[PDB]
Amino acid sequence: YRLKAYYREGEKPSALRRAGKLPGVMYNRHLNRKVYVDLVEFDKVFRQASIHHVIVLELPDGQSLPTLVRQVNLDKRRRRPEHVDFFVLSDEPVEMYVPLRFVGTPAGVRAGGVLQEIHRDILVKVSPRNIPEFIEVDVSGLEIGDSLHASDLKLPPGVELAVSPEETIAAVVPPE
Amino acid sequence: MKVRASVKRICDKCKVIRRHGRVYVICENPKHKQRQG
Amino acid sequence: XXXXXXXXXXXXXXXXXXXXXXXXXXXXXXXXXXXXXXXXXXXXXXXXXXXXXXXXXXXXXXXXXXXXXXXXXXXXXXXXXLXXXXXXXXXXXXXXXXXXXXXXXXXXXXXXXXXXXXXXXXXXXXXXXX
Amino acid sequence: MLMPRRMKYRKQQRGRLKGATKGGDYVAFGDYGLVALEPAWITAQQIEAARVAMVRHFRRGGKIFIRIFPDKPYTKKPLEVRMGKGKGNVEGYVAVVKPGRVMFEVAGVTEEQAMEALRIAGHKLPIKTKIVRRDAYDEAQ
RNA sequence: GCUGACUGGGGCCUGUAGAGCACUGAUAGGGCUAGGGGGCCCACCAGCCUACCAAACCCUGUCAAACUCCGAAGGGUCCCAGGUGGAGCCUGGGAGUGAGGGCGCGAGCGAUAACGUCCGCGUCCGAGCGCGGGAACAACCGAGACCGCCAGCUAAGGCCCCCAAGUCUGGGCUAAGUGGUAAAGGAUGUGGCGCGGCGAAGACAGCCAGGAGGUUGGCUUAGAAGCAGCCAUCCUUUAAAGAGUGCGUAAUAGCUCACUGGUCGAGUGGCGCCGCGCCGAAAAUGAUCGGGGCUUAAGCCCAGCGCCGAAGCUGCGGGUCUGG
RNA sequence: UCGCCUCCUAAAAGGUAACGGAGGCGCCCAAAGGUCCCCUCAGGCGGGACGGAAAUCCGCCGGAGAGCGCAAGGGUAGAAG
RNA sequence: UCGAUGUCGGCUCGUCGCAUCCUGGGGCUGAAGAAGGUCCCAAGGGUUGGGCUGUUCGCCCAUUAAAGCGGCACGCGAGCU
Repeated sequence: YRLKAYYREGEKPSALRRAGKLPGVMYNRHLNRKVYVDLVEFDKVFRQASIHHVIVLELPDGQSLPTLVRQVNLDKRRRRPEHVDFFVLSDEPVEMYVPLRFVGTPAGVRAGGVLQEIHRDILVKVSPRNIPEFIEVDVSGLEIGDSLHASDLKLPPGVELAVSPEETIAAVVPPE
Repeated sequence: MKVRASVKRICDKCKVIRRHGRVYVICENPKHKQRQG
Repeated sequence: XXXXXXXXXXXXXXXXXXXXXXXXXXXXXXXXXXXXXXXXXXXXXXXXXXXXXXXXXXXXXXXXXXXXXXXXXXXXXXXXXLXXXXXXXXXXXXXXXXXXXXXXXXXXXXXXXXXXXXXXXXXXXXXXXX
Repeated sequence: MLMPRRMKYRKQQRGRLKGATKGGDYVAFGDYGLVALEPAWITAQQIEAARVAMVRHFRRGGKIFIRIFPDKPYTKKPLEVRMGKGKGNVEGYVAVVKPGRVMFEVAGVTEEQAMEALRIAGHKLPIKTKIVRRDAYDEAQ
């Protein structure tokens, strides 16, 4: 789970992209210095960690910096990333979205059964050092009626996260 | 099926071969003889 | 390259698991001389002295990994592999000596053996047969 | 059919189709999906037009979303009537759609299907379109 | 008598493109719950709760000429500067002109039709049908023609011929006369990229060989051998084999098959990008890219040197009108 | 249809078109005017005999969504109410 | 184009065009033969007489292989009615 970024100096952003590289920016309370990486080298990674794991960098500086996207400007049209951003990880608890993965087979399936996963990630605070990956859900009792949400889930020791707790996390609607 | 502006594969034994300067399609049952037009 | 390590690695725990392993070559054999060459080599054995028409390219390694040789003379074509695990190696090699000499097969359609760890020849498939 | 229930003006000057999309560009819901490439007006009828075909290809299957919405009033003058003399009344509705505009998206529908679906689903539509799943659609963190 | 157009910097006016839902509305799906029918139940009617319609609440998603918490680029205006030009200010005598057009861009009408039409910015024709280029052609590109020369260099557009000037030099694609002008939508047409699947423990092509057992299970208002139809959803004799993609039968027998021994013994199949070309593709005297003709082009794409070519500009001479 | 007021159109100054898109005016008020002194909403959620789903009450949270003769719009409780 | 480009129909005389009505050809087919059905190639030559209506067109009668669709100022008035 590692990337090498090339120090952006401040040379036509258009260039980079219209080059073969993929510009970006890393930072945090202390820092904020324009950077860049290659397009491709990127995706392979993304498509795997995207933003639920932690990307470590190196740069020409043999400096490995632990991070994870705060966002990614996209392209509106002909979709394909534009800019990128990197949050230089500290030891201080931080706002990251835990990847969600529901387990078991839906009750209302034999019967009407088409599961809606509202938001399968989440605004969880925690020491970046200790970041569980996926969070165990359930369906061994999920019906077409309302459906589990908020804090009816497991909070791995150390995880406190910010929800409401309200946001219906998921549910099942009727087929066709 | 024979002459249409949308030639495709209808079944599995169909082969898209081209010739004379047009896409063609042959198969087991003539019931597929396709020919761009 | 997945089950190739599931099949070739399943070809030596039974290669290093015997005391009467042959591997002739069988050609022109119907669907009645095969369930008759093992229905006749498992009554004086049970579920151990099977009729294995194994692999030839999977024998230049299904034999050279647990570390061996003197094998570059016994399966250069469609070769089998008669591995005997239970019952004295004298009822599956006699019940193997008359299962190619009982339907009009020439007594030269086998390729030696490795019956207990000491190479084998062409006058020994007839020797440990009578 | 499909249209508001209310309006602040019945008749509305048509306008133009410039670049961008301003919105919707990502997933946010389904398991796979379609995306407009060319800009245009998509008529309600055309919307359900597919809508149906969809649910069709998959009898009692997955759950659909038609992230778009017509609500501009399509204007037509009377057959033959000539120029000037006031604006034709309504005829139907549309939904301006700037490229990269996701339109719908299935879910829980074996890809093979979700896809196949979103293929015909588009055949009703008057412009090319694109099939996708979930990628860089993650605006969480 | 230096204010003018235009330009810089200063200080502000403002609500368009966009984008966003905070106000006015439109919104697809979710969750939520003031409520009510209803039941346990007697009662000033407490409470428990509903495999029902739903106010609103927020969530997730977007929409807007007449919505804006938000707001550019621009434009305007005023101050200080630059700016000597057929710039301005001012007074007085005369005008003609008040049908407009085309093209680009911003918008209404129209059907995101029309050498249409109406308004804004700019251009041009008008009156620049004088020239060049554009096949011919007021308005598309060049460019502002006082007059002469048997002078020179370029602009646009060109460089094989008709017809002035490279059958010029490099490196790529094209195989249809595409170029020499129509779409959706289709396809093992080529050219350059991509990711996976697997092989010298000899894969896909190649051909002689095996395709077994439980076996043909049941629910039946005819019957289920893989071989109409559903649930359970694996074990046996194995080199390899299910209750088998099917040619092939009514249940079958079988030609054969996923799975495989292997003689063969080197790379090989199904999918995402871009260039570029094909089908789609029918109209009315006689054809056609202006024409003849073009195929490592006389095309197309990226380079490089160089000319041809105006009435524009120089050289030269003459005519002329304001200023000094 | 013909004069007039408001909004958009109208391309951030002004204005700017159509037999363009959408509403009004041809009145009123001796207090609805001068002025000086006083006072504060709309809603939402509880709480309340008649009581819708807003009457008039009581208690909180609520700066403007109420009102201002009338169309829309500008504006406005630090008052125009 | 109004200091004039004669305005339906017919008669006559034609020419053209394929999107083909015959006739020649082909493949499919739910094609056995026959007969058709639908699609392609293809105008070389054919594409009738009458009743009514000014009618073009229709609607009928009798045949036909077949009785096709259009353009030519919805051809054709210095050719005619």
